[PDB]
Amino acid sequence: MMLEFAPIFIYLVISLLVSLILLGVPFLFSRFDIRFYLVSILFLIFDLEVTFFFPWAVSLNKIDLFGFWSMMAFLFILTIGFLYEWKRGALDWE
Amino acid sequence: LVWLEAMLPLGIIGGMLCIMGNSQYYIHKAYHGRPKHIGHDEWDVAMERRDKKVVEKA
Amino acid sequence: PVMEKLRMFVAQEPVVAASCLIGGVGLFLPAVVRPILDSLEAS
Amino acid sequence: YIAVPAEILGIILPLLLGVAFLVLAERKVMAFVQRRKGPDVVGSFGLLQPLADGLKLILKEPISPSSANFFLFRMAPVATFMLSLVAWAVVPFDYGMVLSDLNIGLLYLFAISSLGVYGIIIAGRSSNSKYAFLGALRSAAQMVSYEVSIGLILITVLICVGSCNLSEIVMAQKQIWFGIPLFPVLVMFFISCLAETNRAPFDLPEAEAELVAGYNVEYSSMGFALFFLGEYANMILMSGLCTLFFLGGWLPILDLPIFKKIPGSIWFSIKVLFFLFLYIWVRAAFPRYRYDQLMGLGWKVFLPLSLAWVVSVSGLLVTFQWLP
Amino acid sequence: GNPIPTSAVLTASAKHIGMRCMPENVAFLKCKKNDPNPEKCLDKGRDVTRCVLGLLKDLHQKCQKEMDDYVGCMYYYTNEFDLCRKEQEAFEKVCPLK
Amino acid sequence: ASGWGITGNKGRCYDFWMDFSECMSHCREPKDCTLLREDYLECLHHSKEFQRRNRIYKEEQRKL
Amino acid sequence: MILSVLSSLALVSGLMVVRAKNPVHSVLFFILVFCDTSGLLLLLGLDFFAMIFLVVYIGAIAVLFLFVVMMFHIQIAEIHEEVLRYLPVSGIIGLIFWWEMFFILDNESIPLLPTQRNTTSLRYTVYAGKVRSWTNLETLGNLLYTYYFVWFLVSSLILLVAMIGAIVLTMHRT
Amino acid sequence: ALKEEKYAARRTILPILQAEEDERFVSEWKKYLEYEADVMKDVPGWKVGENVYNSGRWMPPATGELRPDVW
Amino acid sequence: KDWNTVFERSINTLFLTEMVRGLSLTLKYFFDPKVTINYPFEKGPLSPRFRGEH
Amino acid sequence: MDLIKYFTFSMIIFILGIWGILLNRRNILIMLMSIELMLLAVNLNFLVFSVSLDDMMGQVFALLVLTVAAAESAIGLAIFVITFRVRGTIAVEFINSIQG
Amino acid sequence: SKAAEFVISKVDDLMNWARTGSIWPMTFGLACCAVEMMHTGAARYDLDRFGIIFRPSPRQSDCMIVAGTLTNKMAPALRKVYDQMPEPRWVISMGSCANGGGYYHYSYSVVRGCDRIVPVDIYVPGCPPTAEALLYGLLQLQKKINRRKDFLHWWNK
Ligand SMILES: C[C@@H]1CC[C@@]2(OC1)O[C@H]1C[C@H]3[C@@H]4CC=C5C[C@@H](OCCC(CO[C@H]6O[C@H](CO)[C@@H](O[C@H]7O[C@H](CO)[C@@H](O)[C@H](O)[C@H]7O)[C@H](O)[C@H]6O)CO[C@H]6O[C@H](CO)[C@@H](O[C@H]7O[C@H](CO)[C@@H](O)[C@H](O)[C@H]7O)[C@H](O)[C@H]6O)CC[C@]5(C)[C@H]4CC[C@]3(C)[C@H]1[C@@H]2C
Ligand SMILES: C[C@@H]1CC[C@@]2(OC1)O[C@H]1C[C@H]3[C@@H]4CC=C5C[C@@H](OCCC(CO[C@H]6O[C@H](CO)[C@@H](O[C@H]7O[C@H](CO)[C@@H](O)[C@H](O)[C@H]7O)[C@H](O)[C@H]6O)CO[C@H]6O[C@H](CO)[C@@H](O[C@H]7O[C@H](CO)[C@@H](O)[C@H](O)[C@H]7O)[C@H](O)[C@H]6O)CC[C@]5(C)[C@H]4CC[C@]3(C)[C@H]1[C@@H]2C
Ligand SMILES: CCCCCCCCCCCCCCCCCC(=O)O[C@@H](COC(=O)CCCCCCCCCCCCCCC)COP(=O)(O)OC[C@H](O)CO
Ligand SMILES: CCCCCCCCCCCCCCCCCCCC(=O)O[C@H](COC(=O)CCCCCCCCCCCCCC)COP(=O)(O)OCCN
Ligand code: SF4
Repeated sequence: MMLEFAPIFIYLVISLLVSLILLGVPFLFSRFDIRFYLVSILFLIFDLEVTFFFPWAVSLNKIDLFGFWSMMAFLFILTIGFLYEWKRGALDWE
Repeated sequence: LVWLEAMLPLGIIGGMLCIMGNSQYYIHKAYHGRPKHIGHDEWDVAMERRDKKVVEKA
Repeated sequence: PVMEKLRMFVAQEPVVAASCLIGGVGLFLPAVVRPILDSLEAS
Repeated sequence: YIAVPAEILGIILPLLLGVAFLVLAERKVMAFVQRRKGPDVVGSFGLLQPLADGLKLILKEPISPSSANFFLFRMAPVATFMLSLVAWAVVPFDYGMVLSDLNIGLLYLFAISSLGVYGIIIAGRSSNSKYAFLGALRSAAQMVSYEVSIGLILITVLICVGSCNLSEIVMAQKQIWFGIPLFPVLVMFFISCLAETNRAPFDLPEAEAELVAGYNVEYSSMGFALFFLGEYANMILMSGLCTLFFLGGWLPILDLPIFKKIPGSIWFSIKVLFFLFLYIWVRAAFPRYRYDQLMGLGWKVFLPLSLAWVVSVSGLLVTFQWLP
Repeated sequence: GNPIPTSAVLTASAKHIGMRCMPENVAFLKCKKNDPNPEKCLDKGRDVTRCVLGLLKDLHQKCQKEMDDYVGCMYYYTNEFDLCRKEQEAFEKVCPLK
Repeated sequence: ASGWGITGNKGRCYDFWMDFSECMSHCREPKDCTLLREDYLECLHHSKEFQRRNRIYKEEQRKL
Repeated sequence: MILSVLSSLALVSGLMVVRAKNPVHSVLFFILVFCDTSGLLLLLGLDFFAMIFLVVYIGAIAVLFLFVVMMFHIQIAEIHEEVLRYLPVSGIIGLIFWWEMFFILDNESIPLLPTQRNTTSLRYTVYAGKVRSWTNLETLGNLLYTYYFVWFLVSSLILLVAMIGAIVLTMHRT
Repeated sequence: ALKEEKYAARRTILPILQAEEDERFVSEWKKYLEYEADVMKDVPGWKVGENVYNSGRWMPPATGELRPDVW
Repeated sequence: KDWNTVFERSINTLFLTEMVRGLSLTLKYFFDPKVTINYPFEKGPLSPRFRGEH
Repeated sequence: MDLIKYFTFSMIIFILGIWGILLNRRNILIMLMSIELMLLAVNLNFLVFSVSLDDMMGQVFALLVLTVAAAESAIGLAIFVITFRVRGTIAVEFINSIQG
Repeated sequence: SKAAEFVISKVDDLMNWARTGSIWPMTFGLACCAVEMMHTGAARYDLDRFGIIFRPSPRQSDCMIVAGTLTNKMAPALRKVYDQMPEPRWVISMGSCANGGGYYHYSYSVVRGCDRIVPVDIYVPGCPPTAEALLYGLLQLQKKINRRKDFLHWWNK
């Protein structure tokens, strides 16, 4: 059921209104750093890792050993990538 | 015992949290007649919709 | 003489070594212990 | 639905009061560690200080510098403040005491956390100031970096529970609080929460004396207040999340009739208060990292440990068939 | 007289219903398995309904007060068994499952 | 065709699919499996059902 | 009606993506489009995908775009051009796509015209599927890692390629 | 075990709820068939309540709403 | 150098042992009396030699 | 009418991506953004069909397509960055030397 | 107007209470006077307890404390910082140097009083003024703020 999302919308509307009231009452009285791109890429990768973790975590009781090892292989590939990034200095900000 | 001065704002924060819980709990209870049930699924919704008929049409 | 190279790696990278040990336990248990527990259940 | 706005206000208004008094409590505890008094003139024991500061802020003229991003500059604090507010819709304070009983609540919290970065980024870019822009970029990078570890710790709890429902996460700790077997995970979560809320020892925006200008330096009056309020509300929320995931939420310490006498909301509040006190205590105890050092900690320490804990917990639970 | 067979009453009596109306339940489920058309299953449905309503009236006759309390708590907590253990025990002590 | 339903049970149109596939697995002419195929596609899109109901609505609007 | 509101918001926000003079503004409108998409997903009952669109599209991809576009400091002279002379070519191409492609489902999926009669009473309820309902999350997780695990792993390979390429093309180690 | 208790409770009262729903739907379907017989009177070639599936196996009436069950 | 000393260094690094002492002695001052003077009801000490307003 | 309304929503997103390609001849960053818009529209098409058909295949593929979109954007923005680094500008007249 | 004046005076009292109870000075720490100012903010006198919090940015500041000698080289920097302060704002001149040039009055490089550059609300005498003298000066600032009638003056304008 999606019923529980309606209070969230009304909550958003009210929070927005509180924001406008608070902000509006006082009106009455060239140096590209590649390391930010690199940290964005790493965050993207591990964001997708968490994304894929969620269904796996709730499904462990049904997928049993096969699902566990398939996710382990997924993680092995991604962690080889992480080791590559670590060795190449992508994780060093000095 | 001077350190008790610092416990008053923390106590106020705790009371505030208790309010954010209990006020919304009692308003929902007053409006729906019973407290909110955690884990309302398809079965519970179908039960309530069918119970409206089984009550009102009796 | 790879027995103090591991010592040096543990001394210099305690976090990586701890992560490897924790994850390795998490991999060892299903790989080794679980089939043992399944075999003892069959008999 | 007609009574829903009353419930929403009964959440939002006491939360704003709680933030106002969290600022005062931080000042008081910091002072007492420093062998001084902190606010005690404005009201008895300084209890009227937050109202005076808020009144001063609303009575302050807004500046709104002559930038080309006039709309974005004022909307950034609104965005961060609204995001800080809306996470509380799914927080349960006791059994059945929650506005939205989301089945996907854990992922919803993760999404809100991921959205938090935009207010800081937009404030930095729209302010037309290279220092604010650089500081905002660094703060945003730090938050996204520690979000990875937060998500992985969330996954560890999820593996233990088998449901994204926050109330179910609480009730799964009736046998034992998750903070006991997963104590290092709880320590990791608290540190990651410090870093994610830009709090000491990770408070780059507070490092003006270190030649590091904060993202909100060009803000005055209520935009600056909105940023401040969102930050402190997020501190309260992180304390609440630590309580929910590892200290059993509203549950009593021991399943005994003596402890079951006192309501669950009080248990939850007391645990939240402990974590807020630890926030203040940590700010009082230690110096701060440099940006590069904290980034190294985020990627080189907390990510590998979080992933290892995911693997170890899942492997152990699968092996002995203890899954939910 | 006959209790209104609301969700609370049925859920509170579900254990008695399962122990008492098992053959009718199984027959209805088999027929539904073979044919989902509601018209082609009305007879087994009537058998199920008669069994359940008879058991409901019987249980109301035997332990009226305990049944009332258990049903009331079950409705109050939206059929959450855990929040109703005391009156469940009181209801089962006077109206045994057998 | 897969059989995996979006709520964790057999898909709505999977039995029609399987009847059509089993027919085509031994009928050397696909025209012999036309009826089962159009039953499968009707289950996916409800085209003829909705067309007939729209005819009913049309006649209601004409006689009013 | 609600789908009319969300589609109107998406239409305007997308036009702003493709027509805003400042690229930072384009990234921000793109974020509004993903929010509206998430709303549609909530209407479909797919709350996992609704949340994941926020986490990945807005939380990770749009952040990457914003970091890159903001540090570029693009001057409008480098990317400005008048679009009045494109109205005809967009008119044919849009119309042809409009006439063909907004109505492609009409012959296969004929809409049910809503009548002045309560059809809601003809909704048949099967309680058997409601005893143990599955979330979107657990229905997806029942399949990703066992019956279709090869595609999952190939996606992992795709992500590994992304990591390697990002390093090899941009890294300048201090 | 707690969840299995609830789930068993739902299983024992399933047949009576389904039987009630079946009776309700059959009565409503008879009323709708009479309605269609009246409306389509004087339309040649019609067949009241014709099954559009060749196999003739029973399907619930389609509703034209993509996901009605979640709201 | 030795497994015991390497282990003790690793634990101390992982468990933030030295961070605990700072927390503890910050907490000790929390309960002690404060040195703040309640101006203007209370004043700081001065001497007969104090050089103030001519 | 639900299914035609859900499909035309995704369809307007796809047409907007096409228009963004057509209208942005001097702005290749927006061209990349228009391509993402098309990919989002296709993803929405899979999810809507999954519900309409009561079938899970549309949902599995939607997740995998999200992975592809992420990798695509990462690599594309890397290529944008290096092109800008070589030229010091993103103007289209400095990426037209291969011809004929 | 027997009822409007009472409400107006109450509003003005509330505004003055808020503005006196939360004074956020920015410190212009130029010379030795800044050390006594640091002592005023320290544990013995604890300016925090009066609601006085020192801010890094003029944008979040209500008061500027000029603590030390102002040179001709520094004067433009002081004025620009003052011009970034949002209203209402006040200036406290601390010590003889800031007050009138002090020991450096006759120098070729020194501004003979910061009130040549910015309007001054309170002058705190001494070389340096004691920390308690600065606290007394801040209480005088509160006294001046408490004579404001902003709402009444605007109602009548
Ligand atoms: C600085 C300033 C200072 C001042 C200030 O502000 C700050 O300080 C602040 C501090 C605030 C107080 C803080 C706290 C409370 C407690 C609350 O009262 C308990 C809450 C009510 C409901 O919640 C309970 O119930 C939950 C469900 O069981 C518990 O969950 C269990 O079960 C879970 C699942 O297994 C486990 O997970 C959990 O672990 C497990 O505990 C939950 O924990 C527990 O809280 C108490 O309920 C009762 O009331 C019912 C009424 O209907 C009665 O029902 C009865 O009658 C029905 C009709 O016939 C029959 O149908 C029923 O069968 C039959 O029972 C009956 O008397 C009884 O139920 C009343 C409000 C008050 C005083 C606040 C006042 C305002 C302040 C003073 C603020 C103040 C403004
Ligand atoms: C964390 C950050 C923050 C930001 C954020 O996340 C990220 O925060 C997140 C928070 C999100 C919001 C959360 C929540 C919503 C609400 C949703 O809106 C619900 C709309 C749905 C539910 O509506 C009804 O649903 C039930 C009725 O269906 C009502 O039940 C009754 O009826 C039952 C049956 O009799 C009884 O049994 C019950 O007892 C009885 O009560 C129920 O009360 C009511 O709710 C869908 O409804 C429609 O759908 C119908 C079908 O299409 C349409 O039918 C029409 O077309 C048909 C032909 O097709 C014709 O036959 C029809 O005649 C003809 O009318 C019609 O338009 C309309 O009904 C719209 C999306 C939105 C805003 C989200 C936006 C995005 C966010 C801001 C996210 C945002 C991104
Ligand atoms: C960061 C952590 C890295 C971990 C890296 C180490 C592990 C990587 C994965 C290596 C593959 C499995 C190695 C583990 C050996 C034990 C496997 C085992 O125990 O057998 C089980 C079966 O395990 C498997 O078969 C799963 C294998 C995982 C798939 C790994 C991919 C290998 C190649 C795939 C080819 C596809 C092409 C690849 C595309 C890139 C028995 O299960 P069952 O048959 O009794 O019942 C099935 C289940 O319980 C119910 O669902
Ligand atoms: C009831 C009370 C509940 C309290 C809950 C909260 C507890 C308080 C948490 C806050 C404590 C103070 C926070 C301020 C300190 C922040 C600075 C942290 C710096 C840091 O992370 O250092 C890393 C080690 O710590 C870490 O790595 C931290 C993570 C430690 C996880 C432990 C991992 C292994 C544990 C063993 C498990 C084995 C059993 C299971 C099989 C290594 O980085 P560095 O650069 O500082 O190095 C130098 C080492 N001297
Ligand atoms: S007034 Fe005296 S103490 Fe203050 S800055 Fe000048 S010389 Fe130094």
